[PDB]
Amino acid sequence: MGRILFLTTFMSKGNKVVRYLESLHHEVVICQEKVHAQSANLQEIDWIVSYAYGYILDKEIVSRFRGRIINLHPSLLPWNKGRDPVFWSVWDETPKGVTIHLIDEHVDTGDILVQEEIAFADEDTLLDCYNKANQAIEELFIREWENIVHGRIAPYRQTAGGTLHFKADRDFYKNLNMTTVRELLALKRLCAEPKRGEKPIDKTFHQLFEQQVEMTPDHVAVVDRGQSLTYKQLNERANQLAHHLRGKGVKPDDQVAIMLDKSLDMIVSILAVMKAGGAYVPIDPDYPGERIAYMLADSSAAILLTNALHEEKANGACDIIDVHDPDSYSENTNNLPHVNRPDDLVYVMYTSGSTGLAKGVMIEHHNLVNFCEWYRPYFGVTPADKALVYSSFSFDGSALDIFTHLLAGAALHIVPSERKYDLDALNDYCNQEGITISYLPTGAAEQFMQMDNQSFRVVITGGDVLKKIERNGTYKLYNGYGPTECTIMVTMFEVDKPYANIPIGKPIDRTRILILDEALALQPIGVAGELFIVGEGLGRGYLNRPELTAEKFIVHPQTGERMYRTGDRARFLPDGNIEFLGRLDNLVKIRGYRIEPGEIEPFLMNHPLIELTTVLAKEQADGRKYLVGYYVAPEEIPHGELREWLGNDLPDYMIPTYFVHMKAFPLTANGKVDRRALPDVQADAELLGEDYVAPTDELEQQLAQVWSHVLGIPQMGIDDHFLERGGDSIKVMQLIHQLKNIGLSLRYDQLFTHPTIRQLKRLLTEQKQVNGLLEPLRELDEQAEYETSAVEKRMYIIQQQDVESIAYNVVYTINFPLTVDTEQIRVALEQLVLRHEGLRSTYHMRGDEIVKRIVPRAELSFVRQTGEEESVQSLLAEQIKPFDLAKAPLLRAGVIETADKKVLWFDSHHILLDGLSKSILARELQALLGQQVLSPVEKTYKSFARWQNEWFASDEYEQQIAYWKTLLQGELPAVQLPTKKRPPQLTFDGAIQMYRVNPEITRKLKATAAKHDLTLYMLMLTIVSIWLSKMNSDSNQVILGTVTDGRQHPDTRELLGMFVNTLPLLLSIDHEESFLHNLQQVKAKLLPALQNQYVPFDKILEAARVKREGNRHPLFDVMFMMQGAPETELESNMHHINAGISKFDLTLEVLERENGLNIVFEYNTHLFDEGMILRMVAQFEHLLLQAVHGLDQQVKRFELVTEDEKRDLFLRVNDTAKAYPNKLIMSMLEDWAAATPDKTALVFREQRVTYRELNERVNQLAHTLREKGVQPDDLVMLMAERSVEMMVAIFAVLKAGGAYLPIDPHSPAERIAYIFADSGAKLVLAQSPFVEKASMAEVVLDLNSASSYAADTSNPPLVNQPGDLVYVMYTSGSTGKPKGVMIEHGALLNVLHGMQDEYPLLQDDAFLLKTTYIFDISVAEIFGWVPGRGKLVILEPEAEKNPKAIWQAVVGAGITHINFVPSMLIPFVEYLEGRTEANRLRYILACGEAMPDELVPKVYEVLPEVKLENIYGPTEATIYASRYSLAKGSQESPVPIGKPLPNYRMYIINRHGQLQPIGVPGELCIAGASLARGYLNNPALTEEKFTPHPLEKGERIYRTGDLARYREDGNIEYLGRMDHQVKIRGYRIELDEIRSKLIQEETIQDAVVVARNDQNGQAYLCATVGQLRELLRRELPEYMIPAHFAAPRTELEATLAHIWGEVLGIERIGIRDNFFELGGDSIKGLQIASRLQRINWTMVINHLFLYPTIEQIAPFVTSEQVVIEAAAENLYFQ
Ligand SMILES: *P(=O)(=O)O[C]C([C])([C])[C]([O])C(=O)[N][C][C]C(=O)[N][C][C][N]C(=O)[C]([N][C]=O)[C]([C])[C]
Ligand SMILES: *P(=O)(O)OCC(C)(C)[C@@H](O)C(=O)NCCC(=O)NCCNC(=O)CN
Ligand SMILES: [Mn+2]
Repeated sequence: MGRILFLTTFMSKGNKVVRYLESLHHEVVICQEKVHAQSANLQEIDWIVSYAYGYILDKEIVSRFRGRIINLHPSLLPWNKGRDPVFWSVWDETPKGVTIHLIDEHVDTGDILVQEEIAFADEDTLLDCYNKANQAIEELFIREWENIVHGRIAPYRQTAGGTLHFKADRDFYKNLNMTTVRELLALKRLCAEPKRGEKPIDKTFHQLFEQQVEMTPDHVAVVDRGQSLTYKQLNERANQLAHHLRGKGVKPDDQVAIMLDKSLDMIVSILAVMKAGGAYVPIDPDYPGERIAYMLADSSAAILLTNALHEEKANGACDIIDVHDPDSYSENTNNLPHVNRPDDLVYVMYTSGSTGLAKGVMIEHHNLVNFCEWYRPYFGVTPADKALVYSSFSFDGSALDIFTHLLAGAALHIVPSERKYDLDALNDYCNQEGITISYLPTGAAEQFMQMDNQSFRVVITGGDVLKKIERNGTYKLYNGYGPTECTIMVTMFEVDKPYANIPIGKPIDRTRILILDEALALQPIGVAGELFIVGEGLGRGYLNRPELTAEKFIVHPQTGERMYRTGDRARFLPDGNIEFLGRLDNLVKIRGYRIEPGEIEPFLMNHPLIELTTVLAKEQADGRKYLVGYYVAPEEIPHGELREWLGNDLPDYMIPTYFVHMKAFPLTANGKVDRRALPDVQADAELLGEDYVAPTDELEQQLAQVWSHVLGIPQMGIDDHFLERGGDSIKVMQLIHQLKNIGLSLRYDQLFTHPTIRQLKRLLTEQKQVNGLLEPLRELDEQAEYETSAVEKRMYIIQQQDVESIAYNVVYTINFPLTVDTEQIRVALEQLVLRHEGLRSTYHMRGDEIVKRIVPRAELSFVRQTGEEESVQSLLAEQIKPFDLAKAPLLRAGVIETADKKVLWFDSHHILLDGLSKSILARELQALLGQQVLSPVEKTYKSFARWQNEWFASDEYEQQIAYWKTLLQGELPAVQLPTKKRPPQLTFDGAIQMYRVNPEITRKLKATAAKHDLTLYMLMLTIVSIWLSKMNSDSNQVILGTVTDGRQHPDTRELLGMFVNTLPLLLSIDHEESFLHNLQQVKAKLLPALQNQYVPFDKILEAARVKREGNRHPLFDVMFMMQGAPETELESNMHHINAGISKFDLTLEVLERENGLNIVFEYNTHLFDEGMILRMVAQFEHLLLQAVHGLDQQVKRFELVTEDEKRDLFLRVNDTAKAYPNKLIMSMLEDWAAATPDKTALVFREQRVTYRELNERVNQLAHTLREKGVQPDDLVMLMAERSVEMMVAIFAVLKAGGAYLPIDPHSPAERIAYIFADSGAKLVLAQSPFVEKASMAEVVLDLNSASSYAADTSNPPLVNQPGDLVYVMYTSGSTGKPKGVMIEHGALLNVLHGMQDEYPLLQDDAFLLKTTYIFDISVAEIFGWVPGRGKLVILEPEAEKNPKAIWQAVVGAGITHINFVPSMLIPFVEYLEGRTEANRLRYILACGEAMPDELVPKVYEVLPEVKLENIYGPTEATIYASRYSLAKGSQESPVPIGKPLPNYRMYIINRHGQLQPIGVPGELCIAGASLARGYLNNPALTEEKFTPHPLEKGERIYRTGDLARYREDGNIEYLGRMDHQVKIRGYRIELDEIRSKLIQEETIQDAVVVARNDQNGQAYLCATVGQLRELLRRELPEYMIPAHFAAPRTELEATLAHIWGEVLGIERIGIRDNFFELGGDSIKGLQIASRLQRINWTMVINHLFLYPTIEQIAPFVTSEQVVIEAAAENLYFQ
């Protein structure tokens, strides 16, 4: 051992590594600060271990301790060196691992000592990756430190490569810590920089225009009125005016104004200014003369291009150049010399309508060129197109209208104001001129979609929010987005389908869009933020407004990129598109809620009568705002109709107050909807709506005020619906309590039946005011010890089973900015300690009574630590330590400070912190952190315990206990979730998965619930119940637990304590009824339970007398909780932490956050894994969406499996197609014989038959059979034992044309007569001893008489097609008389070809004929040698029962393929153990029954080099269907039947015909090529069993009647027949599991495991009885025990027997009696241990679950050694 200097800056001081070093007995000196070269911490040090050291060691230290400085870097070096390594391992897609290396004089460039490869998942968050990485580096240390310190590890140098990263290189990706890996990479692809851009723009516009004028000189360029201009005519006239302009003084970047109207001269003037060198400044001639003067002066334009009509509007302010004066045009018609550069200004357009007078946005040439060069190839603009110059030339819409199409050879058509506003006449012009492409603003576009157009192929829109996609035309609709500051548009979207929010699209050429937060950091995909524009569209800025330009055009502080601040909110969608979410300022507050009014219009337009809609948010002088819904419809729509229409998907405040009908929306002069021309509502006054009905009496007013107080709404109406206007379950109780003060008693259920004030009055009008309904909580007087509540006693008892358990520790974190004072937070928390007695309460035990003791003051543990992002979790994990309930405060806190945040953490116990208590702690801490004063508390928890303990003596309490005792009487339901194998003892290890319901779906969920008089909890509980039922094999009843607030007295809603109560919920799902029906059923069962919600759970269990198993939890195993929305802002930024704990098998908590729902899936990791839960989360989402849209659909019609799961099943199971030769088997033999005539084909006894000899004898009997009247699909029955004649018969039947029907010769005549009839067959090819056995049925031949053969040895002609019958195998199945399965040739061929592909029988191979030919397996032996041209060794009759003989055949005949039904393989392997003969055997193909798991090793030990295979298949799928290859080193838990064969498909379906997902059981169904034609002469049965199904798209499926389940591997597991299913108390019983467990003991070799119906037709499993139960007590659950198959020895056991008999109540207790079998509860163990402690016998309550008997726990209860003598025994006074 030696001294180690542990260097850590961001990790803990007592990490797992330091402790492992201290266990190996090292002295670990820990230094967290910078060490100096000659410090004391450096003396007498033998090793230096570093872990997250945030300093650099001096070069002397590195050299002085060279080879002795070890670092722990959580990265696979050389990759991701430096800082934040795990994140950069994911973002840069580098290899993943951990490295223990040596420290040099640089950053992580040392010789690697040991290195492991970690693996991160796609569904893992970055935080999960941090945790996984930190563990690996700590385990790698524990695993290799001894090899390192002892020099057993040779350092190898770092390989070439790697990345190096520094601190603050991550400041842009800070909001991405809770994002999954695949999502992180998706954002990277979607937002990263490409490859140094495309190509730089090296051209101006006039340059490219002059190149197009040379390409299409004589094409029409512009068309105004009836006259036209060609490209060359336009170019030359512009060139003429440009020579005039340039000579007049136009220089680059100069601003020349144009005040012309839409004409041919406007296009000439625009190109003239450009060719001269300037930028055109469009001034609309109709603008106010002041606006005109402003632009001219702001633009500092010396030259104005106008005419004589608009001349005087300049007031002599510029050099007027008349565009009609000929002297203004020169004689030079040639292209001017170029004086411009791509960075030169091209135009300046003024934008206004808001703050400021008007700002001049300046655009450059490279900006426009980049747009025009993207426009042409994107829309396929050709010289054949015609475009419309629609927008005013003062708006960038005209830039698109003019410049984009000019660069493509198209023709511009000028639009006079005569048609710009008559859009019927515009459609005329377009249709009669062939206008193919144009840009129409949103409002004008939505009013052009009604016109009937045939000319347009592409119509682009944008400007406002597009809602309408239905149009009377054949043109494509495109939606664009872009500010004027960038060029025209930056994103485009093709509207392909209806959308609620039509995306604005994807960025264009050389343009990138980022969604950033307030700190200018990258938001994750789907998270909203401000849109930022990067690329070649961004212009210079604003004219003479440098402040606003620096404000909106910012260079990013981190990415170093110029970006434009849009001020618009948007989010990226997963497809790569962006969607506009509104302006970051245009949110109004309604009823106290900030909303976007544009989120309402889409729902209103979905009304079948509304075509156009617009929602405005006007206000009154009082200040409050109201929403007005303007709509265009054929006629007016009733107000209540629009209110109801929106009530299906929207909340009350998002429903507009008033609606206004319009015939046509007024449009501004630029194609937008004139919002300020929309009629203002007359009744703005104060009209609380047309729905407002004022209270008409004193009670309606009294109720309306109480409703106002509880709901927060002013002036309620007598028709307002409680649940529709914010009503919650908590608010219902608040209404009830506020009514008790009035004197009126209302029941919880009566509110849901009277949800308006109108109805409530009728309920309460006859009541009389009764005083005393609400009695104050009496403040207890001072005592030494106080009373504890029922929950506090429970929680105490829980923490006593494992005194070191953290399963009920409550850990929350809040991330504060670094500007918060850490000590201020601690001071506030120390104020919260004295403010609440719970934070100073301790719990002790007085005899057998748990009591509370209040302490006047307690000191808080406030640990300050420094850490990094990838270490915060690790630091916090080492701080969750067990709590001693006798010590206060029961809360520990601390602040972890990083370089970007201060993370406050606090850890409490459930005994004090519950749901509401957390919300009060939030609000109070937030108020204290704001230095706000708090009114001192008024009540205390210790008083509520007194009141409630007295209520337990009331009559109401007994009334409620009786409810639960009858509710949970009788056999309760059993919810068998598709879990992993349940561990014997209960485990609490867990993880969490999270599912987010978006705000849109959340809104539809709540609106749906309120509309049908339900709460969101009721609606969620129903979906959860259906979800559980569909996993419990579509059970009709389900059971689960829930949690209530538990605040009985209304005075306890401000206290800090444990109030919540756990309730058992027994609900029912009717799959034959609708979702709406089931919703009411759940409520009809929830409300009675909430009426008896104040009985403690332990008493409910006792009233129900619930049996205690060990694999499951008491009454339920799945828990569903729900929390409301956060009350404060601190509560919304609190984060609950799971320490890897799952109190139940599965817990679902719904949390309302961010206007959506965060659903947590806490699960036991021993029962579910990462993949399983992910499947269940997607199934819940699938059911939720199906339900919220299928309110009236039957629940059976909701499918649990998902489409992704269906595709996954297909590949892993049912992708089995293979092309197989259609040559029949009877031909194959005759072909083989012709080529190998003298090769061995059959071997019987010691005689051999060759292919030629076989074939020839076959041919003879065939020629005989042919003239006997044998044609295709004829049946001739066989009566023969194993011989060569049976083989000749079969093949001859097939050559003649018929099908062969094997009948056992030794079958009773009763049977034969049956098949003789059912088949209706005539020929009976029988052997000599059985010719008369046919009783001369019809024509009976003799296979042994040569008369029944013929002379012709030539191959009979082919007379069969691949669809003809080849054989008919009767079934004689259970509960049935023999039925004839008809198998065709191509069916048999497929199995033979597929089995050969798997187990090929080649020429040098052989099969053994040992299966009786009345079983289909024999067919695989009869024909399995033909494909590969092998041979068949016919075993002697009745030798299948002699393993001696079977073995001999394998040895002497070199057999490779053999079939063995299980139970006949065991006698075979019991013979081969004491044997050593050589073998050629290759495959043991097993089928017929389930393979015992013990058989697999038994086989591979007597026959190594063999390949054991388990194969399954019903007779109706020819022979086989699925197979599973077993391996030597394997221990399959049920031994699966496997995956289907080639061209086979297997489906597991439920009782309603739906594909079951993995784990969920159902009926196995076969489909594919090798299916039976049907049952012979039983078309009834053929219809019930061979049914068409949508899975096979009308093709048939065979219902096997076998229960089966899919496996994560994909292999199907056999679960038995659907009938003959054994269930104890609703749980399925697998008799093999109990047999397997009853066999591994040497004493037992014979294991009988079966069920007997007993007493009232009830069933019970039958097979040392209590010892046998003990052997099965472990491993097996108490529903799987066979119902049918006093001696204390030391003082301790006598003492234990006495104490047990008192607590358990069993007068007679034995040392071998099971605690839980005698009534052992968790309550009992505490009593037993406490009575033992009082007599100095220390016993652990946990031990009672591991050692449940007296003698088993006897050596574990220790004595408390007492000291009898004192230090002072004799005293002498002096
Ligand atoms: P209605 O809306 O149909 O009401 C149904 C309920 C859910 C029964 C309602 O009445 C109710 O009681 N809501 C509050 C229940 C509650 O307290 N939920 C949170 C419970 N969880 C905890 O107390 C702990 N862990 C996580 O929350 C705690 C340590 C924070
Ligand atoms: P014992 O074998 O441990 O069981 C008997 C008890 C009644 C003591 C035990 O089952 C019990 O306490 N059940 C109720 C506790 C419970 O289900 N949840 C705890 C309450 N807190 C939460 O559920 C999380 N918010
Ligand atoms: Mn490092």
